[PDB]
Amino acid sequence: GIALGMIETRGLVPAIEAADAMTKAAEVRLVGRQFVGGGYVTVLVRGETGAVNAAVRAGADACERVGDGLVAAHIIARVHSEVENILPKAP
Amino acid sequence: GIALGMIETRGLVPAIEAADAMTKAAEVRLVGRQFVGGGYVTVLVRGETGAVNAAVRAGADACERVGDGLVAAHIIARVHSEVENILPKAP
Amino acid sequence: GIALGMIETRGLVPAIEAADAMTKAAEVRLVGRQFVGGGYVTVLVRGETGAVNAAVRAGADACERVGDGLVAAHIIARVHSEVENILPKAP
Amino acid sequence: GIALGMIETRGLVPAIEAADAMTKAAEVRLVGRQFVGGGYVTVLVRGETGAVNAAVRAGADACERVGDGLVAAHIIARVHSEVENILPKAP
Amino acid sequence: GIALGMIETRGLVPAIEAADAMTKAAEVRLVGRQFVGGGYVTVLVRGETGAVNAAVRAGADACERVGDGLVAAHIIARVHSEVENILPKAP
Amino acid sequence: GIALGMIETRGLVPAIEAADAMTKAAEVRLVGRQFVGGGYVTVLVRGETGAVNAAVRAGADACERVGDGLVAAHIIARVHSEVENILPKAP
Repeated sequence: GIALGMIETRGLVPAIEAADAMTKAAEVRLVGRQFVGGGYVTVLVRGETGAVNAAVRAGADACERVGDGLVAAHIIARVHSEVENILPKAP
Repeated sequence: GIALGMIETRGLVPAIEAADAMTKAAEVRLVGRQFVGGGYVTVLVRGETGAVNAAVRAGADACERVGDGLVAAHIIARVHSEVENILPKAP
Repeated sequence: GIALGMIETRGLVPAIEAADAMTKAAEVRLVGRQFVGGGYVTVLVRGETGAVNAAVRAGADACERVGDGLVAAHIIARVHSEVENILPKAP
Repeated sequence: GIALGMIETRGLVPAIEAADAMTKAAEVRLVGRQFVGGGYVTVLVRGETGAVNAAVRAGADACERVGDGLVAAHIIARVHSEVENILPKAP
Repeated sequence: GIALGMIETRGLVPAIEAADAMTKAAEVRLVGRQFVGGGYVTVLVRGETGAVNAAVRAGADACERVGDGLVAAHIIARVHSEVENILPKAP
Repeated sequence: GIALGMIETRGLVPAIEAADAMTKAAEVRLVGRQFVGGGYVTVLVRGETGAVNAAVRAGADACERVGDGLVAAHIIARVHSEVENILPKAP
């Protein structure tokens, strides 16, 4: 599956719980954890459409109350192939 | 084409949704995704003048409500040769 | 043990006092100290479930009044295998 | 010419338009684009005194309305030779 | 001596005066100067307990009025050996 | 001489104008320009005690109205040998 799920948080601790809740929620693979600058952290997962939708909803609910909380939660079920050049394949 | 499109966001998730909307909207290549410092991210595209105009406006409309949102959307249809030395050629 | 403890602070001094209180409070190993960006720091410990619970609560109580203070204190007693790829094994 | 022109902005997008407006305004060479930290970006040009004065005035006017806008615009027509050791020669 | 002293400041200038006041105040060795992110800077010294206590008190008083001032001032007279893996030995 | 002068600013443009005013004001060498994190920049000079005093006060008066301005201006006429290990010798 090539659908993409993304959760952005303030700090690394909410991000690490988001990643746990996502990967326990459905069959998805964790491809990236990016320190964006100025406090933001983003975790990326790939999998099938049904799986990525459940994973992102679970991560969003689990990290909102942790540390400085949630920034963004977002799905793109089929990115353009051009966007693959800025998406990591391994953490 | 050598027209330049650029979109700056707060955080990485609005920038990836910006990159996706831009490349599906017209024939543009993604030449870079830059971590600016302090939370800003900038995505950059190249192509013919009309393609880049259609691309930039679609990415702005798409990322506006994603995460912490949109900072800038802007076009330079023919940069001076000088500026090419600070523009990346692939991301 | 493979339970995970995490404490996020504003600045490096509250995080080192957090690491000290955590490791003296129960049998946990210090696997990482991460400079997150924008001032956040995160310290991470591993061990059995009860050791990590006692560790995390002691570090929170210790760093709360140090410097700019505590951001998050949180435990994941069995992370998914997926998340292991973004957790450091030594600092 | 060895006079120096400098424009500092919030974000990379206003900086890239500043560089375009400067180099289209008079004969100057673009020597640097620096990510300062915490959002600031600085572009540096060199050339003759008359040229650097026109270039900086044009860049300042062109970038004020772009993204998060302008921070500083400044000329030094002849830096001390000691200052050359912190001025880049190539972008 | 293995006791640890720590001073965190906003900016590098208050940190450099803190380090001067600490090392002139008692026999301590300067082991680290860390750029934490988002403006914070931390200086670390080691020595005996009596020496580290005088050093930190002097540094704290000397840097409060310099630049953007003091963030934290803190002693741990005997860190756990696990914490040694995140403490530098040389600046 | 081994007296130390230091000026901290918000952004890179006020710091370069600070470096220029300092080196033209008396016989001082520029030993470093440090990107601190979060937007702060620090420039550092060495020389005899009177040269460094004249240098520092001139740089403060010059950069005050440039960009986001001046954070600190400060002199240490004889640092302890300990601190030399965190001071750069050339920029």
